[PDB]
Amino acid sequence: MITNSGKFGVVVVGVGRAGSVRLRDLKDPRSAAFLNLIGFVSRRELGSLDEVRQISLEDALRSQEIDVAYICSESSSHEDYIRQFLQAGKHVLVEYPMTLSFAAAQELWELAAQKGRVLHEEHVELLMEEFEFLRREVLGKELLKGSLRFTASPLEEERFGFPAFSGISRLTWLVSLFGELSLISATLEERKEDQYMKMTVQLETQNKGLLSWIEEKGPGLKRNRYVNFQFTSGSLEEVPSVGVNKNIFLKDQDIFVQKLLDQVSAEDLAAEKKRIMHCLGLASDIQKLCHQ
Ligand SMILES: NC(=O)c1ccc[n+]([C@@H]2O[C@H](COP(=O)([O-])OP(=O)(O)OC[C@H]3O[C@@H](n4cnc5c(N)ncnc54)[C@H](O)[C@@H]3O)[C@@H](O)[C@H]2O)c1
Ligand SMILES: NC(=O)c1ccc[n+]([C@@H]2O[C@H](COP(=O)([O-])OP(=O)(O)OC[C@H]3O[C@@H](n4cnc5c(N)ncnc54)[C@H](O)[C@@H]3O)[C@@H](O)[C@H]2O)c1
Repeated sequence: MITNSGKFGVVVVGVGRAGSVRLRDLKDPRSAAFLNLIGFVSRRELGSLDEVRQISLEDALRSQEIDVAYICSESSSHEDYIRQFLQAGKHVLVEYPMTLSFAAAQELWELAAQKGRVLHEEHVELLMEEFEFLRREVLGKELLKGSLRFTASPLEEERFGFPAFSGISRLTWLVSLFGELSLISATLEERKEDQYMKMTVQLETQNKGLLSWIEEKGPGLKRNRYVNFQFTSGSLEEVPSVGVNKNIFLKDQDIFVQKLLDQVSAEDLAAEKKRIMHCLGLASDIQKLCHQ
C-alpha cells in the first residue's frame, strides 16, 4: 500500500560528539512518533553507521524525504550549512553557537522566516539541573554583584570559535537569569606558548548589578564552574550537582518538535529569538573589544 508518513525526515550533519548523541537519540522511543532518521551527512567517507546510511550533502539538499537538518558540525561551519539547508527548504536545528557572526545570524533568521522554516539553536545549558536550581534561587531577589567563571582544556578557536562564542552557554545563563546586559569591558590574555587563555568580561544588568564573566582554558585544567552571586537578601556561592543531566539532549529535541508542530506561541518564539540575538550580539562585541 501507499502511505505518506506524517513524520519529519531528519538528516544529521556532522558526526562528532554532538552528532553521535543526536543519532542515538533519534532511535529512542521519544523520537518515534514525529521523527524519521533518513541518514547523516559527513565530510568523511563513512558510508554508514549501523543501519544509518550516509547521504551526500548534494543529495540531502535535494531529497524530498528530508524535512529537517540537525547541524552538529564544528562551529565554524554552522553558518554555511544552515544557509544551504534553509535555502533548500528544510527546517534547521543547530547546536550553539549558530554562527560566529552577529550579522550572519540576522541574515539566517530572516532567511528562515522567508522560507517559512523553523530555525532552532540548541541551548541545553538552560535545561540543566544546575540551571533549574539557579532559576529558583534568583526568583524574587535583587542582584548586587556576581561572578561566573568556567575553566576547561584548550579549544581550537579556528574550529569552535572565539571564547565568547564557544562559551556562549555561560553568557546565556547570565542573560536568562538577569536579563539583557550592557558591556562594560573585556580583556583577553593569550599565552600560546603554554596553550593558555583567559577572557575577562564585565557586564551590567538593567538594575545596576555588576557581573564578571571569566572563561579560562589551559592544559591540565579540569572542567570547573565557579558561581558567586551576591544578592541584597542572601547570597549564593555553590550550585549542587546530584544528577548527570540524563536525556538533556532529548529535552532539547522535544522543544524543537513543539516548534515543528507549531505548538509554540508567537510570543515565546519572539522572546527566545530576542535572547539568542542579544547573546550573539554581546559575543560579537566582546570579540571586537579583545581583538581591536
Ligand atoms: N527513486 C530513487 O532512485 C530513490 C533512491 C533512494 C531513496 N528513494 C526514496 O524511496 C521512496 C520512494 O521511492 P522508491 O521506489 O525507492 O520506494 P518503493 O516503491 O520501493 O517503496 C515500496 C513500498 O510502496 C508500496 N507501494 C508502491 N507502489 C504501490 C502500488 N501501486 N500499490 C500498492 N503498494 C505500493 C510497496 O508495496 C512497498 O510497501 C522515497 O522515500 C524516496 O526518497 C528513491
Ligand atoms: N558536545 C556537546 O555537548 C555540545 C553541546 C552544545 C553545543 N555543542 C556544539 O556542537 C558543535 C560541535 O560539537 P562536538 O562536541 O560535537 O564536536 P567535537 O566532537 O569535534 O568536539 C571535540 C571536543 O570539543 C569539545 N567541545 C565541543 N564544543 C565545545 C564548546 N562550545 N566549548 C567547549 N568545548 C567544546 C567536546 O566536548 C570534545 O571534548 C559546536 O558547534 C559546539 O559548540 C556541543
